[PDB]
Amino acid sequence: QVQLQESGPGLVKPSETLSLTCAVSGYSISSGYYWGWIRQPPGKGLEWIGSIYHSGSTYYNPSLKSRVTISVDTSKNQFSLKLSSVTAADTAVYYCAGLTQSSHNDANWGQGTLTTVSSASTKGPSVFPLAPGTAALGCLVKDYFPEPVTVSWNSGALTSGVHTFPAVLQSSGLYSLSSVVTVPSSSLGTQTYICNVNHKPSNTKVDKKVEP
Amino acid sequence: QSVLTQPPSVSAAPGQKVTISCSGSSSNIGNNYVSWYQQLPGTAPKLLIYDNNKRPSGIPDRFSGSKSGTSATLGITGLQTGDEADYYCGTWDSSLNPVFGGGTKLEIKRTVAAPSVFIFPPSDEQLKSGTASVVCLLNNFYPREAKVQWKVDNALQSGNSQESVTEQDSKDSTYSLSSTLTLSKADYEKHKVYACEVTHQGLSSPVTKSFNRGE
Repeated sequence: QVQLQESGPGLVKPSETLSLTCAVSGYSISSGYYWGWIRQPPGKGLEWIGSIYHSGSTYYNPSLKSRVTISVDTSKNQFSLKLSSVTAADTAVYYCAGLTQSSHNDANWGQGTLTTVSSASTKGPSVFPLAPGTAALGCLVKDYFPEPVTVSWNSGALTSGVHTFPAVLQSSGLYSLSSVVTVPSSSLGTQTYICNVNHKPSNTKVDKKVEP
Repeated sequence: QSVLTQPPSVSAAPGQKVTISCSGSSSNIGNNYVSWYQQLPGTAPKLLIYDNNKRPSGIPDRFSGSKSGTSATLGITGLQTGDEADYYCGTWDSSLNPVFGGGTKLEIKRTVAAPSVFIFPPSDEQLKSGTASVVCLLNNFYPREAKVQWKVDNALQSGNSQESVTEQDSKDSTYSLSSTLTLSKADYEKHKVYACEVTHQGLSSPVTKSFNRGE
């Protein structure tokens, strides 16, 4: 299947340049009718940034055009976005997208990558257990920045009854998030429960076992 | 970011139909095709409708679109719990650049469901570091409105907690809510009784879950 994948999420400081890439699999980047970028500020809708066509011609959102460069690297089968002189107004999830053939009418999208523009610094999380005929248990993923973290259970084997909450921004300027699962009480003595935490901006991954 | 106007939210029960409108101008929707996208929480927009009323492969005929004048509408029939999502319209503007609406959240109606309440003391590992987070979980309730009051040695806590709420559950249309009370270790060791009291339309009186530090 055609897959687009943005580079990883993170933090950029005010006035510096945001640099993202999108790796295309299952399609030769030179064949695409156009490749482009759309962002979504937190809690808001979609905002087009720009596109590059098969010919190499580019069109950019006129409010961003002075700051935007989109280019294609055929050797990497990748395209890129550079956004110069960023400010907190550029905090958003950035999606890459493209349309494989002009005849075709459904562009392929990437997964989105959250870029936070801040003078704060990257901090990885501490993970604590939320220790447990239903029992609830969970993980508290505390004191990290910027967003996001992802949490799975039992390496993705446990999905039923999982709830991973939106993070809250604490007064310290760091996020905290909880993920919980409800399970049979009788499983507590025999089934191992592990929360798998990834904070890609700090390259922090932790598998925390939660025991009764 | 948005240039097209959509209602913030729509709601109906399973099996029913809803419509979501998108209002624009002569120079955008008036002159151009309209597309519609579904955004399941945490995922990219997925195309439902293009060229005003055409479905891409894989989109069922429960979704439909139309355009009249400077407005366009998405219809969803036979609603299912999996349809809970934000929906966006998109078109092109007078420069032939893509533009989008602000999103409409679809909420599925269901019967009242009381939450199941759980309280979690701080872990010994967190305490060893100097902090205590006490967490109260309200699991699988509906409707979304709920109230959590924290009490420490019967003192009502005001301002010392934060909470968040999941999006509606893709299978049972319920919400869940986590609230965290945070104290320093020294303060946490000054008090015995930690209590989370929950009010919700599903509960004929408030439900309290508590523990005594160290017991």
